[PDB]
Amino acid sequence: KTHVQLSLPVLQVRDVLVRGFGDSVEEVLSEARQHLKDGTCGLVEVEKGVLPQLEQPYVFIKRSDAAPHGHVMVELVAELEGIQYGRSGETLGVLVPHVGEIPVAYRKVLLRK
Repeated sequence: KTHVQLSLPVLQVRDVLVRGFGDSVEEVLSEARQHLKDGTCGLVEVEKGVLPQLEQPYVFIKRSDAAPHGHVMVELVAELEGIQYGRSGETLGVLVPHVGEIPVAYRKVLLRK
């Protein structure tokens, strides 16, 4: 399937134990996609002071369309030293590995895979 219905655990930035997916744009996009498939991906909602607490390169989920079965359609865009790899809509948050952190909420997304 070109799209996959996922429910992403929303984590508080100060709870996150593994603050990024790796060390290159290509690696973080790779790792994010693997963790999304494996159900081991969390979401941090971006506000003032969140991103400096996480590791670059960043992986964002961004709205790709204006929402089947409650699931917002999203795609992945990476960022490193202020350059983005991909072009998409509004940021829903930054993806991080999920290693058992207790979420505050769930974000239903339809991921362009």
